Amino acid sequence: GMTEYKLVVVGAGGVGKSALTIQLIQNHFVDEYDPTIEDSYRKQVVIDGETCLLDILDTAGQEEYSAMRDQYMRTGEGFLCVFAINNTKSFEDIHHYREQIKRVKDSEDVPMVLVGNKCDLPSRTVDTKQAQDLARSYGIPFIETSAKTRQGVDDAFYTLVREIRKHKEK
Ligand SMILES: Nc1nc2c(ncn2[C@@H]2O[C@H](COP(=O)(O)OP(=O)(O)O)[C@@H](O)[C@H]2O)c(=O)[nH]1
Ligand SMILES: [Mg+2]
Repeated sequence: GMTEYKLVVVGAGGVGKSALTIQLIQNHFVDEYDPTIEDSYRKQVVIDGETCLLDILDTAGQEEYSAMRDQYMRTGEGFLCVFAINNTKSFEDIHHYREQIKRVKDSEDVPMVLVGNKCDLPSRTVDTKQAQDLARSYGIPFIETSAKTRQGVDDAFYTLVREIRKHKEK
């Protein structure tokens, strides 16, 4: 039968992890969602003719115990690494997320997609070239998104599934 995949959405507080996840799951933009809530959601989709069940963890940062962070990174099969295009610190944080996930999984080959969110807002500080160069250095896709307009949202999640499939079918 069909397969379930564990996706994990990571990134600095305020980049739009919850807004992106809720758009995919519930098809609306949520303006105020408590930044300290971490929850998971299921969604069945068909990608490349094959039916999937996505189990998506919307992370929120520090855990009661760091061992719990390590556990969700170990069971996670692919990671949406989200920054906001108007927040340079959130982009620099991607370096740390890439390192930490590889470190916890003790692996050099971890499915990931780099997501630059909030493209509909003014005063961008992270240029597309910067992000394209970084994703290229990791060997992963880069997608620009807006949780408000839905630009790129489905693309980002479905591309991550394709990356998971490529890793498993190696
Ligand atoms: N304009 C705009 N605002 C966004 C976008 N994504 C998130 N936000 C806003 O950014 C703030 C933080 O988003 P949230 O989903 O809570 O970020 P999280 O802490 O990563 O889960 C909220 O006020 C959201 O409405 C976007 O693509 N465009
Ligand atoms: Mg959140």
